[PDB]
Amino acid sequence: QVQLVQSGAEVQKPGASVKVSCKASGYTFASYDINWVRQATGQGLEWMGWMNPKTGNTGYAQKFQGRVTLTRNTSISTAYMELTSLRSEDTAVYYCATYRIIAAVGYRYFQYWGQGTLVTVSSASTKGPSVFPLAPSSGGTAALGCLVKDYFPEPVTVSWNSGALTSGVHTFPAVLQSSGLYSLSSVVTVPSSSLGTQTYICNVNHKPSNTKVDKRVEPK
Amino acid sequence: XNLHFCQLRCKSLGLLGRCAXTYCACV
Amino acid sequence: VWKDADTTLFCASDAKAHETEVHNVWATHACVPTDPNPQEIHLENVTENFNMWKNNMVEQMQEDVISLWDQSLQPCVKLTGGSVIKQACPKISFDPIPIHYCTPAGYVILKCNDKNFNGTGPCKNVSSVQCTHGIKPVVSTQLLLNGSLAEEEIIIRSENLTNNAKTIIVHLNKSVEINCTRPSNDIRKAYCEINGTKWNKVLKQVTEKLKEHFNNKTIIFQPPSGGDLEITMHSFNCRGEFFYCNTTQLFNNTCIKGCNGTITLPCKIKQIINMWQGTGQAMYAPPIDGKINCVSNITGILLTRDGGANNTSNETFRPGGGNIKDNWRSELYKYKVVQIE
Amino acid sequence: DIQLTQSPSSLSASVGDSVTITCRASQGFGNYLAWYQQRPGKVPEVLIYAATTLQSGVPSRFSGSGSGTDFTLTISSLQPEDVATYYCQKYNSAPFTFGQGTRLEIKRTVAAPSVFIFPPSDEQLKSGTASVVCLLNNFYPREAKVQWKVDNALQSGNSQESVTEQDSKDSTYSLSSTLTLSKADYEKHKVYACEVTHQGLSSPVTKSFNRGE
Ligand SMILES: *[C@@H]1O[C@H](CO)[C@@H](O)[C@H](O)[C@H]1NC(C)=O
Ligand SMILES: *[C@@H]1O[C@H](CO)[C@@H](O)[C@H](O)[C@H]1NC(C)=O
Ligand SMILES: *[C@@H]1O[C@H](CO)[C@@H](O)[C@H](O)[C@H]1NC(C)=O
Ligand SMILES: *[C@@H]1O[C@H](CO)[C@@H](O)[C@H](O)[C@H]1NC(C)=O
Ligand SMILES: *[C@@H]1O[C@H](CO)[C@@H](O)[C@H](O)[C@H]1NC(C)=O
Ligand SMILES: *[C@@H]1O[C@H](CO)[C@@H](O)[C@H](O)[C@H]1NC(C)=O
Ligand SMILES: *[C@@H]1O[C@H](CO)[C@@H](O)[C@H](O)[C@H]1NC(C)=O
Ligand SMILES: *[C@@H]1O[C@H](CO)[C@@H](O)[C@H](O)[C@H]1NC(C)=O
Ligand SMILES: *[C@@H]1O[C@H](CO)[C@@H](O)[C@H](O)[C@H]1NC(C)=O
Ligand SMILES: *[C@@H]1O[C@H](CO)[C@@H](O)[C@H](O)[C@H]1NC(C)=O
Ligand SMILES: *[C@@H]1O[C@H](CO)[C@@H](O)[C@H](O)[C@H]1NC(C)=O
Ligand SMILES: *[C@@H]1O[C@H](CO)[C@@H](O)[C@H](O)[C@H]1NC(C)=O
Repeated sequence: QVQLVQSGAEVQKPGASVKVSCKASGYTFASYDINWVRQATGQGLEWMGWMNPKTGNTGYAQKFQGRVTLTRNTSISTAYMELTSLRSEDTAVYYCATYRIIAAVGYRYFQYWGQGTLVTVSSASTKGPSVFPLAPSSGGTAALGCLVKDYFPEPVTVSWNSGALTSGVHTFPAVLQSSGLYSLSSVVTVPSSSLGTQTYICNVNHKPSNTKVDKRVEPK
Repeated sequence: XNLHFCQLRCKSLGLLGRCAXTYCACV
Repeated sequence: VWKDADTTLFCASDAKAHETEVHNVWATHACVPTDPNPQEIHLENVTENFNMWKNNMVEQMQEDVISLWDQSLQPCVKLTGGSVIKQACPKISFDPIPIHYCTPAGYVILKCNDKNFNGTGPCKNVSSVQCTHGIKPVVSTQLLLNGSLAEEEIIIRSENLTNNAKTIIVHLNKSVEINCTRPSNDIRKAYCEINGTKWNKVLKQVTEKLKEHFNNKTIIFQPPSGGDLEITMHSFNCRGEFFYCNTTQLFNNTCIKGCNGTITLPCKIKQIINMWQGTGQAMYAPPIDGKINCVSNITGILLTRDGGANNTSNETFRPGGGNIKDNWRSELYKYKVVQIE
Repeated sequence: DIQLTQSPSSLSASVGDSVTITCRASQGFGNYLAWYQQRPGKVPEVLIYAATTLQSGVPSRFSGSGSGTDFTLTISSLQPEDVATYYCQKYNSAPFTFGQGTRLEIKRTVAAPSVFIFPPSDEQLKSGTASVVCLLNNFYPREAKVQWKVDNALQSGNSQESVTEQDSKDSTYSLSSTLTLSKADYEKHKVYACEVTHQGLSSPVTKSFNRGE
């Protein structure tokens, strides 16, 4: 039923501003406020601010007021979020959230959250995620992977055979290589029986470069 | 409120005593 | 769906923790901050039963304002139940800040938006909030200051009009200024000033409305009968120094075709008073050379009907007060606490 | 005013155990407190609201209790699924303050790692860079050392590893050590071995290969 959809992951430089979006649905966007929360690098949740669509009046936490500006377009059922004068410290995930759908008061707990939008504040630039293959040789059962190397910034969605192969898949957490490039590898274990039977191709997407890849890993 | 105290002190003026909260009133 | 309940509320206020103001001080604890987005929810087309005189919120606010005063107003010595206590009485700053009353999860406050409503019976325009509004705990007698206002016409609240031992609240649709001054260069001598022309307009319409409730009966105002100076005088507060005002010049039956303007009534500070917090008397110190001054908004009158109108054709009305719950009843009338899921 | 203090900030129990997270407020706020579970790389999911009231669609082994300024979320019969982070929040009004969080890990039976090793395909050698990979699979605990031997010569600073979040079913991990070299250094040598040391292993276990075979 109710659904919230944020913008795509982004990158900016030390002080540059960023405008995240949040397109809601499943409810009359009029009656319910929109709240913004963020999660930093290895920290907890931090509520940022509240915005009312019917009035447009906004309030923020003391740590953020002066830098955050929440606007709205009632017609497209889309709340906006805008941050100015960023730092290496502001590298974080930003969610929009909204209360449970009810007429009565006292239900302003966040039931519905967005998918989150990663916002990398860095003096780097968007690079291509060079995908290579990792073929079997076999460990007891099979073992094959995609090595997505030498790119920026996060994230990178990885499906196997277009989201058919899930069980045994282990997408690792991307590591920032020395070069300054997030290097990541996803792998999967499957019965050795199906190594020639069934094809195994991985499907990599890197939104910040709109560039998607499909590679067949050949058991060499 | 001291009601009986209030009733007597109002009777001084030939009026009845009522407590108005923690106070004395006369009618 | 929902049900009348008597839960324990909490208070919210836009207090400042740094200021040593008694109200800010007391409200810095006991209260939480304040909702910057108070959610009002118009109940479709429902109709509910209110009763401002059986409202538990009045007792909870009564307790709160009690505990505000006799913990933050320092009495030199208090005499009550057969005991006498000693304390230090340091002079303080004093200005009542709005207090919001709030229901805990599992409860909501129903609110009546009936423009003309006298706190008893059916409502129709029923609303729902999780917190009341800015209600200054202004403690006064004969006159309610800095309070709400009737949106449209003057309203007349009374638990029972035929019972003359019940207080009459009259709720004005017109604010009135009252400038009370304790100048510098007698020590205890204050005076109060009120635009007589403006004031007499309000009273004329108040007597007209009161006449509406009493089959075209001649309306008479008389000074209070007898009792403690706290009810015979409009006894309010100013910068911690309790004033006492003679309102006889105020309710002037004559000044209703010519008359005049600037009404000036005596008024005076007291050091010994009768506590409204309980049956007892209280010792306090005088001021210090300041031009003690408060302006206040008149928003209602506390009145009492006589009982010799079973004869005649004129109904008499006397200034009232003393029941301080009634002050809180004059702002908590449109609210009532209700229990949902 | 209004400060929430969530403790502990970390917790470790075994499947079927009973754990207890605590939230403590400055002053009362009418029990407008909600409990959220954020599973590893997921969205928050309100378990509990109105201090004690259960949100439908979540198990009844999750309970909230307490009132005023003392609240507690108890997970009665803990399960592997619950490996996540839990936060308390106030929602009487703004600011809807969050707690500091509570990471919850699960103790389980020592599970040995499956070791697999991947040589870099010719694609990356054309790019002009070798990248070898070493993989540990479905192991516990997290403590795992991986040594690289180029012609049985110990390496250092080349490799970087990374582990998955604790599995939601088997409560296991999977580490990926990765040796980044140049095509030049790849052609000058034959033997590439990764040597794992887990406590699920009797002794250090190597998987290796020779280039060109
Ligand atoms: C909403 O966005 C659309 C763009 O699709 C624009 O044409 C419209 O004027 C916007 N409305 C407001 C109030 O910003
Ligand atoms: C009820 O509440 C307010 C009056 O204060 C007004 O804005 C609203 O239109 C009213 N609605 C009805 C149905 O009377
Ligand atoms: C109070 O208002 C109700 C309507 O809600 C009315 O029936 C009743 O007569 C009023 N009481 C007085 C004392 O005017
Ligand atoms: C106030 O009420 C009186 C009588 O109830 C009425 O005559 C007057 O016009 C009302 N409105 C004002 C003074 O704004
Ligand atoms: C006369 O006196 C009673 C006192 O109980 C008063 O309530 C009432 O209005 C009067 N009734 C009549 C019929 O005169
Ligand atoms: C109103 O007051 C009169 C006079 O005391 C009393 O006899 C009568 O029963 C009261 N009415 C109600 C409804 O309480
Ligand atoms: C109260 O008095 C102030 C004077 O400072 C005035 O601005 C305001 O309009 C008045 N409010 C009411 C409710 O009478
Ligand atoms: C009140 O009267 C005094 C003089 O007696 C003077 O401060 C001023 O005229 C009035 N103050 C206000 C705020 O109206
Ligand atoms: C008293 O009120 C009248 C009526 O509004 C006004 O014209 C006059 O200026 C006031 N008098 C003074 C001295 O302020
Ligand atoms: C009010 O003043 C008048 C003098 O004009 C006097 O008759 C009356 O006793 C005074 N009232 C009080 C209660 O002091
Ligand atoms: C009441 O009005 C009369 C005018 O007849 C005048 O003495 C003065 O304005 C007022 N007197 C008292 C005692 O209030
Ligand atoms: C009423 O409000 C004024 C400000 O408009 C304030 O100075 C005064 O102290 C208040 N009245 C009382 C009795 O505190």
